Amino acid sequence: MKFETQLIHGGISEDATTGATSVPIYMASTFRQTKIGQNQYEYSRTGNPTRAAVEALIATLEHGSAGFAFASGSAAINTVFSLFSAGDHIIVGNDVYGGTFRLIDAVLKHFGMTFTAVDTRDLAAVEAAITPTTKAIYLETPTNPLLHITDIAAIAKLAQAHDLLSIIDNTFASPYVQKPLDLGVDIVLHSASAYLGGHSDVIGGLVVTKTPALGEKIGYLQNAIGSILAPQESWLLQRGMKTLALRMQAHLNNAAKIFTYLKSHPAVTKIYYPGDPDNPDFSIAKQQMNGFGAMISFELQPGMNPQTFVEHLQVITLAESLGALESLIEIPALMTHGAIPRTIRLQNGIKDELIRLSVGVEASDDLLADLERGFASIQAD
Amino acid sequence: MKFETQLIHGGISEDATTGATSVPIYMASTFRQTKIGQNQYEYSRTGNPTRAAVEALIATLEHGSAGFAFASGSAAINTVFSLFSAGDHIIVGNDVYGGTFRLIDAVLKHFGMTFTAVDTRDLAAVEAAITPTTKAIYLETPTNPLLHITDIAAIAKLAQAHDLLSIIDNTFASPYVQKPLDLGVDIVLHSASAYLGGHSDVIGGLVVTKTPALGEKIGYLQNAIGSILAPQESWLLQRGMKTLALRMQAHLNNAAKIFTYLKSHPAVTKIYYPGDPDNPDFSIAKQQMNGFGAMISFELQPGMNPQTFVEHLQVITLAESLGALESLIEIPALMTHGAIPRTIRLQNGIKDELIRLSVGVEASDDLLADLERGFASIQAD
Amino acid sequence: MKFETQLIHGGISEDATTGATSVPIYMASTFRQTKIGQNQYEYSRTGNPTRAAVEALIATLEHGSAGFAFASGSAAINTVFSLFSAGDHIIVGNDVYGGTFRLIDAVLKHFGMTFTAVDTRDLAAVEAAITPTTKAIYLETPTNPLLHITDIAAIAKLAQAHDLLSIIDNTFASPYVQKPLDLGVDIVLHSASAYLGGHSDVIGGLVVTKTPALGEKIGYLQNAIGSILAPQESWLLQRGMKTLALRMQAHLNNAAKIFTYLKSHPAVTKIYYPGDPDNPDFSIAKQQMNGFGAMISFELQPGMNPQTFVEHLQVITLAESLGALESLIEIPALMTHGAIPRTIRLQNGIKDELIRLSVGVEASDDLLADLERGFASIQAD
Amino acid sequence: MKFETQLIHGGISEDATTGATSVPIYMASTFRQTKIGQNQYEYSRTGNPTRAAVEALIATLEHGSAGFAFASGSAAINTVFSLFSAGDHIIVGNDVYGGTFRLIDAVLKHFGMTFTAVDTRDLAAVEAAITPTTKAIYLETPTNPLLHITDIAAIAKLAQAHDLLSIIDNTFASPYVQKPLDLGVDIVLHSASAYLGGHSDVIGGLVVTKTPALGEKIGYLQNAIGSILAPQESWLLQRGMKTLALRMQAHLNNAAKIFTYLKSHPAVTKIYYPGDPDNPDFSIAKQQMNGFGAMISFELQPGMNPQTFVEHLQVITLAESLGALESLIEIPALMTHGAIPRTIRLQNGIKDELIRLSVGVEASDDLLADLERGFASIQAD
Ligand SMILES: Cc1ncc(COP(=O)(O)O)c(/C=N/[C@@H](CO)C(=O)O)c1O
Ligand SMILES: Cc1ncc(COP(=O)(O)O)c(/C=N/[C@@H](CO)C(=O)O)c1O
Ligand SMILES: Cc1ncc(COP(=O)(O)O)c(/C=N/[C@@H](CO)C(=O)O)c1O
Ligand SMILES: Cc1ncc(COP(=O)(O)O)c(/C=N/[C@@H](CO)C(=O)O)c1O
Repeated sequence: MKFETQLIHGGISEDATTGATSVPIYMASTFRQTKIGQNQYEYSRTGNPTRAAVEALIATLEHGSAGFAFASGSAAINTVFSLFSAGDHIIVGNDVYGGTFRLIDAVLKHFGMTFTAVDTRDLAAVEAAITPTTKAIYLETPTNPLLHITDIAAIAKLAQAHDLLSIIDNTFASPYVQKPLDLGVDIVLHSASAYLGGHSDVIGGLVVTKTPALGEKIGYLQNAIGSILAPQESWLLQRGMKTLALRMQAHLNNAAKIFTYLKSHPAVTKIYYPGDPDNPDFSIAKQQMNGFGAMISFELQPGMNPQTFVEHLQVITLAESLGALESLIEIPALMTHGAIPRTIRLQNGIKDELIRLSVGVEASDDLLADLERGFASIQAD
Repeated sequence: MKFETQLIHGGISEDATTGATSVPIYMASTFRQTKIGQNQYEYSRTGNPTRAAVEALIATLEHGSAGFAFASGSAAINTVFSLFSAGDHIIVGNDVYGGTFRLIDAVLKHFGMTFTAVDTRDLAAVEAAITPTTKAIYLETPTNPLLHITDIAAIAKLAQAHDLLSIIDNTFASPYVQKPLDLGVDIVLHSASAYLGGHSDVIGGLVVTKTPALGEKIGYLQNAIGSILAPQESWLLQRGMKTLALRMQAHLNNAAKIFTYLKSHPAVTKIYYPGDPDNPDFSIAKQQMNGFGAMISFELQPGMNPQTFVEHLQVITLAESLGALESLIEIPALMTHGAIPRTIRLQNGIKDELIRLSVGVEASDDLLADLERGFASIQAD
Repeated sequence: MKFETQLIHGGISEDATTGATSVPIYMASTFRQTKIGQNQYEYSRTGNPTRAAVEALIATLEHGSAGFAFASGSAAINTVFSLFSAGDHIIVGNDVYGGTFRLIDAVLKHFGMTFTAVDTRDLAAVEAAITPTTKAIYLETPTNPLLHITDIAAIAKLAQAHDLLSIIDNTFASPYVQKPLDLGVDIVLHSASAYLGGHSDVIGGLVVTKTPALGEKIGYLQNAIGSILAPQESWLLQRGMKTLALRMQAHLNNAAKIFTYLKSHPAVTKIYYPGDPDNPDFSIAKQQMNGFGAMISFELQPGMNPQTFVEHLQVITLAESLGALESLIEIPALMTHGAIPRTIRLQNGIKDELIRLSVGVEASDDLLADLERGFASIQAD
Repeated sequence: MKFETQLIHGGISEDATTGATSVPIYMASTFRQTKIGQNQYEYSRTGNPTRAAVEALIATLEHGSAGFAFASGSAAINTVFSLFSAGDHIIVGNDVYGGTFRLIDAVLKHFGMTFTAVDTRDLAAVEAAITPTTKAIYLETPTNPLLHITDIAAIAKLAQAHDLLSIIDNTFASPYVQKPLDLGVDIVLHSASAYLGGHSDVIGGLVVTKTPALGEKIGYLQNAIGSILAPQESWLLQRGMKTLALRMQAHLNNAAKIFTYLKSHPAVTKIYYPGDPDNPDFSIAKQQMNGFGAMISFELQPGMNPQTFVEHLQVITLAESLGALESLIEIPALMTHGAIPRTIRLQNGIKDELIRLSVGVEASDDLLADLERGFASIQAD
């Protein structure tokens, strides 16, 4: 079936017993067994029909064999790194979500894991960073918040040639835009809190593995650590995923128009956007991404107050998060990336004045009218 | 106010703005800020009114400074142990939940943490286990499934004398029965999937710390690892907790009667129960526990089949989990503790014939009649 | 099985397919049919597993044939009265909930139904009100808010002798106190928003009938009018219902003490309470009720301001509704019964000075202490 | 703001106090009052923040003054008809949903209301039916299931000239397609179970009045009869509504392709579709509808078994209901319209073999392949 049909009917989308057109929400913590060990479900944390349903869906969408739903994107990441042990070495991208930087520095390094940050746009630099004790490569593409694009297929071949896990954080793209397991990657994960839920009303994470052997290891850690996605939220997450494609098209059309409009403003000095033809990422972006994503970051002229700008928007919402129906806007350095020290932020290209815009699905004319309220307030229209 | 009043009115139990006699379920993933950094709430994972309310309530019930709600009891444990680093040594009780055994051996030991199992009923053995790298003592009391009682106040003073964190799993008792923070312990935690929820319909974990400094450390890990309790399920947990005292009184009266009845039966060779006066635990049980719990384990004569016994009950339910309104029953070696290898199980007192019974709140007469069906099926009435 | 056991296991309390210890929440609106006319469920309004479970349970608890769940007690009453046609005449008790009065006067009378209000304590006056076009007798017992007791068995015999439907609103008592169908009544109904839900967090109605024929007519109207209880709230209602006996014991015990205490206060001139032995209803109360309920109304000395009294309570909550874990208090003339005109209020016994107290399950000591802050604020303790 | 922007941000879409980007779910049945009569909310049936939010939203979308949410479409209709009295006469269309027919015949006629069914496409017949006791005109447009289009503006002018209420069931269109209040109508109502919820997972109804005087009457009846939409489902409805415009566009695009495809199949003898240019309703549809709807009904050649056809579809689901993300199909005479007697069905144009297809948003190639499987099974490809 085609992708839009899989959103509506893929995974488990029905209750086989009743024919119900929605997967029932199994709040039950436990399950009566008639003879020990022959039940399909035993304990809600270990598995239950509602969570299994959204888990089957994301596996279908990402073209993986197994999916796993977690209480948050961060918990999904924490579980995946629980594959590694003291003395393992990991290669990480140098533009990541501030919370992933926090997990690495404040938790995983205490467990004896060691990390080297690399610009994964430079595959020479990636291969140079590989050591005999290296075990995996972890990167987001496009990145949070600079939207750097990494050649996934190239990273995956590099990874295969050295017996490394390749791990792609696919949050920003979504399986509608990018299916990294189709490019050789071992593990893909999402913060479902963004596009996959899409309604600004659910926190969760998703992991999909290509092979069943790696699925058995993730599933074992999922049950062992217990950072599971609750049944109500699993159900809400699936419901929102059903409109993923319809939402994404609106998202992407609106972003294309926002980019063009942002470039028509002299108040804007720099724009980060995978669809910029001047951007040297642009060719690998058009090859591996179905569209250019709905994130855009930009700087204003050095005299211009970003706080003043974002605080004078009226449709666009000043908030953390992204991928919601409503446009969200943020200053990474004061908000989602405050967890990264300022000196490190600035070495890796996150200026204190950078603005991150998650383009919603509102009417584009209303969005542009709103953005000009922001330019007007810094004398820049 | 008194405990029962606190269940209904404590923590946050009301919406201040409207007067709503229930805390609203905040499904929102994010919050509009009017200025950056002035919001009370910024991102659902970091905090939201709904999860905050149940966190406040368990903190009041346990007489602590701060509460923290997690996707499950296992996720609470995993977060607590992320306080520690590679090379840290931890003393654990030798009778723990099978999954806590699982997490320690399969995950925590890969992070460079080391562990020594000890009968925490023998305080000299505990002190003998303390090494220069030791960082904490972790134990359940009563234990799962043998219901061994440990002198909490003694363990705390031992831990304080050597700069250790004392961590008590209070799942089997609940704050109605046992308030470890009142006996000097540093951290108390729960699988909320038992008595606190009480209705067999929610998976969750709760952690309470005495001091605000330890609270800031748990809170930071909770946000950084992200195994939060979702909003809907936090609300459901708080709702169940409101009837904790009424449920607990009923649980406890049925368990008293179940204990008397199981001793009148010659088919039962051994009974594990804190209210047993033949138990050497009995004196400490009576001193630190308000009631003897509603868990009971027992063995049948070596001829008799426990699998047959449990499969012939019709009110008591054969399943995992405990602490629900419905009586639950289980064979640990085939179920909740099959994650511990057989050699270590029998070395530590868990025979394969052992039956664990979670005494519910049904009419006691309907419960004894049901147990008589199981005895009759192995010719032993 | 005994009542407490039925609460936990009666009606439908588990999912037969998986063994889930909770009935799953079927959010689906519709159900795939394989062959037309062969599905168990077709459309969620007509029926679904979640609502069916709570309907089955209340039917067990009330000793009836069929249960029906509505969006509120008002909607339940509206559907029951849709049994009747223009020209039909109904005898009603003269102390009914203000909203039942409003339905009758504002809606049902426009449908050509006619009504005589009668003190159903006086059976001779009930018989004198029976007319050639009379079809039914409808009353609450105990009444809202004067807690008048009517002889249920006698009213049924009277109704049977003239081919009338007898309808008892059982909200204040609950099946724990009073099972009207056991006394010959044709239809029993509840505002489940009170004791049955128990947690101040669900709006709902319930109807149970004795015979299947009357059940077919109520069910037909339920589906035709469509005032159904949604699945989420059906599941929440059933979960509340499981603790009904535990909660009721507590409610009843506190209300006993509250009554004793309110008689010791000279500021209280009059007390309405079915457990009052100076009450002429007391004997029939003791014969048809299992406990005297947990409502109490009372008046202060004419100088004393009831608004002052209730506004100075700190544990008792000033609000509408009743039957919650937490104590609620209210002034009917100003609140739940302001829908009745003041002249009709006074002729039927509801003074503007009247205070109605819904006794919760807080510790009785904290409740008596709270009540004396009320008395203190009008200089009367 | 534009329609697509109002979906995301109109009505009440935020929590004012916390800035939550989703309206909180107020499960509370009641609200503490500080001084009597000064609360914004007093009782959840009478109103609560969550239901108020979706009520504001639908009022904005339909360009009306006030919105009202009910437990189902049928309950919304039942409440609107409680505006009328015994002796009142109502004019109805002759093609209505089977349940509206049932409500009229089995309930409202018992209340002394009288009805005359009329082809509302024939304005002369409408005028001919107006009597001195007539008070309203009620019709769906498009109708269920023949999709008959009525000139709404003309019907409103007719009703204005005789001081009648015009009531339009707008379920099949959705406010994205059709806004009857902009054409002079007094009341618009929906079964929100269709396109508004959009996800096959909510039952509810909506009513919107143009004037505030009519709003006060509807609101008074809503509270008095109590057929409210519960808080959980109110919130789900609103979340579904947020994607209404994105879903509708996909709906309508698929329906145009399905219509073309069905017209090229000789097995199809008659098609009912508002966008058929040979349909005499085409011009009025083009003029008053923003698109032709996503419903299609059709008949096959007299030899061909419609049951065989629909039972061989694999993406299209045989089930009641409509307006869902997934395609639904149905045979009205055996299903949604079985409540109308067969003789009356055939008099008014519903043949026993009519098929009613609710076009979903699956990929159109997958839908066309699926329809082929149905035609193949009747030897008609
Ligand atoms: C690329 C990526 N991976 C993982 C996560 C973490 O996932 P949860 O938020 O725990 O669900 C995030 C979160 N980022 C949001 C929230 O701060 C934001 O930047 O605004 C992310 O952007
Ligand atoms: C003393 C203790 N601590 C932690 C946990 C782990 O808590 P979650 O299940 O993750 O909520 C449990 C679980 N025990 C149940 C579950 O199988 C059981 O044994 O039947 C426990 O008993
Ligand atoms: C004896 C009785 N029957 C029916 C109803 C109507 O029940 P819903 O509220 O529609 O569920 C009520 C409600 N009374 C509450 C609420 O005002 C109260 O008096 O405080 C009632 O007390
Ligand atoms: C034009 C119209 N108005 C009102 C209703 C009644 O609305 P609820 O179902 O009570 O929400 C319906 C329902 N019809 C659906 C379900 O049978 C169907 O035909 O498949 C309707 O189609």
